[PDB]
Amino acid sequence: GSPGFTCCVPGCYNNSHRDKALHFYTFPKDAELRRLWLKNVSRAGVSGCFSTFQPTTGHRLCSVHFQGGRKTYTVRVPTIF
Ligand SMILES: [Zn+2]
Repeated sequence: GSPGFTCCVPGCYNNSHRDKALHFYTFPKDAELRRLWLKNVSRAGVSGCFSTFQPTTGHRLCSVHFQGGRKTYTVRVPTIF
């Protein structure tokens, strides 16, 4: 696929540009909640508003973020960092 975008992982599974070979979850059905995730996923290049990993091709998230599994307990948005 793309040259990267394996979840801007500051510490979770694999990150938005250093693996691309593990599992990724997809974006909810509700547009906004989606943009909310946009946040947890990274942002304007995490420094400059270049455009890389543009969340158009379909940005998905990596494993080790939710607790237990299937989203529950309290964590809804994959931000664990
Ligand atoms: Zn991740």
